[PDB]
Amino acid sequence: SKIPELWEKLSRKRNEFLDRAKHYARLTLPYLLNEPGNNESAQNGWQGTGAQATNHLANKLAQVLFPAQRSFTKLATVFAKIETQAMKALDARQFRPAVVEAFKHLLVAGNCMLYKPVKSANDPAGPISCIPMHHYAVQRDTNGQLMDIILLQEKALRTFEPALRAVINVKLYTHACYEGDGFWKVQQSADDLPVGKSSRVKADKLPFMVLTWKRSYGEDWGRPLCEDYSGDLFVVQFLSEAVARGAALMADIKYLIRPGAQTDVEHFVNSGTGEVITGVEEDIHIVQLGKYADLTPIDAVLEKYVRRIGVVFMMEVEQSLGGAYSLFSVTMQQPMAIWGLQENAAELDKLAQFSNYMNLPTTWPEWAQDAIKPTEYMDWVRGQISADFPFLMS
Amino acid sequence: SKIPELWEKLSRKRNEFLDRAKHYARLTLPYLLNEPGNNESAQNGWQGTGAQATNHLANKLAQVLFPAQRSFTKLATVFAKIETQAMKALDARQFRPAVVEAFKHLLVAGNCMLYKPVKSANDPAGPISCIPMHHYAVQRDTNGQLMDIILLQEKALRTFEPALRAVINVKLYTHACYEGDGFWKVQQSADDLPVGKSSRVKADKLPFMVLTWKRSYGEDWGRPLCEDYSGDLFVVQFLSEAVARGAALMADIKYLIRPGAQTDVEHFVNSGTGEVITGVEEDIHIVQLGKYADLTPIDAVLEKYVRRIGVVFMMEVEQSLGGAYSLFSVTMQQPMAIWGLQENAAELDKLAQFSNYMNLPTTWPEWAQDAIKPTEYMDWVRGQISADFPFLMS
Repeated sequence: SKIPELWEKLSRKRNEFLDRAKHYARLTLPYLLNEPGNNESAQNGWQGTGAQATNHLANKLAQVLFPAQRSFTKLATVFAKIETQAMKALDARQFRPAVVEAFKHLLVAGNCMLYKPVKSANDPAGPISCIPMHHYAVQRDTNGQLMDIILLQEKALRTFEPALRAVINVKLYTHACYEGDGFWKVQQSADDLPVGKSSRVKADKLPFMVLTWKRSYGEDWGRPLCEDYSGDLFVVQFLSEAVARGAALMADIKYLIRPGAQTDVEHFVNSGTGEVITGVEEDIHIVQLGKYADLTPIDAVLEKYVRRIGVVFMMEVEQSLGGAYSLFSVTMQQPMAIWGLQENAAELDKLAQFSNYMNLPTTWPEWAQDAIKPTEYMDWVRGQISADFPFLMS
Repeated sequence: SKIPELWEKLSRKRNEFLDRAKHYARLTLPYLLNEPGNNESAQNGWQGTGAQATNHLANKLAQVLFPAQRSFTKLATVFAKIETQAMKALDARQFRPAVVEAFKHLLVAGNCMLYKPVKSANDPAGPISCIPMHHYAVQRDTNGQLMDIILLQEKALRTFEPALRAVINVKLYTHACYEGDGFWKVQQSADDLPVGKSSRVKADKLPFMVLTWKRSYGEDWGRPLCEDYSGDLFVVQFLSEAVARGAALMADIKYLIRPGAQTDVEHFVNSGTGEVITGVEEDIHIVQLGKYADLTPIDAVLEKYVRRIGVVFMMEVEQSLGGAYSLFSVTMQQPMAIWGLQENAAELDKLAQFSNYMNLPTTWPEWAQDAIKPTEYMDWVRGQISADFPFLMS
């Protein structure tokens, strides 16, 4: 009963980033930020480079960072199992569309949540939901620890497994804040009545996780990548509009006849394929609106700018972006792995190099091949390579 | 208790480099120096070459200098063991993004520190923090040894495992100063009340380390790479804005009509696709604003300047940079290796050349292959190669 005003005060500062995200989405991807009942169209606009570029970038990161085909001493078989059941459990949760939607949100808006619901009778799979920016709220301290999370869900009445439907389109809030020592108090509220029982949970077992693309110090919410090149995108839009408008204006036809033409237009017009008109050469001049134009050097600037944007968006990650790969290998891969393990219940090149280098004493002369100390030779070789080989005899 | 005024004095000393760093970040990467409550955007402005170039350089140095895949006679195996352990300690500490952020500061701001937090249950990983230049304070002697270190941190009330909450958003200071023999006093204070106990530590046990890009003689703060080419960046920005403004001016059309035209615009406009207008060809020009311009040779100078900046940024480290690798040889891997080992608690080419050289006496005739003493031959070839081979018999 004390939840909604916290959501309001969080939205009070969420509003600025929401407005910025809406403005940036209008330029590149209009249909991502569409509030319920808004329906702010989805037309791409004058320039199409931004939409295709961001789609390609998000998809490329989704494929490389999360390969679909592959997963991302006596206990080796046990580890192989654990990984296999973990991957099978994730594949049953249908997370890849959620991953690509999240990547799109980070590129366009900058923040979104991945929420994993508990298994339910109506939806046994319980797929991961990509909650967009406007439908949650996060309160973060100066250091960067996530103090408060509030998630808003709008669900139908006949959507809950237990007899809660008996006790009662309904919107509910899930509020989680940790009191300290890695312990989060979580609570559920339905409109005004606090439903369920508040739970004390380890941070690992948190039923949702937060992605931020690009966070500055002392900022509660992140920033998108398109924010960094809005200016270039606007320049591309302006130049594309100019060139298209010039082409259309020149495409029009208007005709012209000189006054005192000494010829009659009706006879010139109201017939076809030949006939005798007895007129003047200079009459009927075929003018067009934009005969002269200057759209020649415009294309050079337009192609320069679009080429620069494509170079930015990789139309090569470790050498181009790199930091995104490492950052998401920590902030995103690790929570996914933890979820995978909890739902259920570099060096070989050294071996290859050692094999290549140790094959040498084979063609040596017999008097030279002999009088060699095996164990210490191999131990020195593996020490120089610095490889953990429990293989050879002592 | 007597901490804050020293921090104020050191901040007064730092203000000059802080202002220079903010001005430099305005050119390329605005968001690096973002104090809480500033939020000075992240626009590239007129030109975006500098931001992309510095991102690429910082990322590539982070990748090469700290390879992600790999680590950066009888007892040798044991050594290997501990090495892996150290890397494991670094893998559970999530240091790579901190390294990337530190390189970004070094390229733009030029100084920062890496701080290792004490293990706590609120954040059990305890990631290394990349504290920027403006939060901390450093005072050094004329020789260059670190005299005084001040750290400012801000956390919520429920972020301390011990009874610090019982004794009472809070900001705290950490002071570090030695009296000699590598004996450092470290103290913690909260606003006015000194908390904890003044701890005496060795130099190695210090939980933070300082980064400098180039430090000059008698200087308390380093200088960034962007300092040397801020002028070139400004020139590129000027030429880019000139080109963009010229293109925008040329894009606009203005239209014209000659006085005494003998034709009327009202009938010339309010229709389309054909018509006869009874006008004059000499009328109606489509003039545009920047018809003539001289922007063609500007592109040449812009390309030369951007190519020079790219070559300097070398978008070959041993060949081009060289000094950075040598400096970080002592600056980073030594302290990071010490950290990794303490958390827990060249020559083979000579062998290949030797094997190649001793292969020769296998095709010599019987009267020639013999009559050579093997042990002295082995010792002599080893000595001429000047290697330590524990293989051959005495």
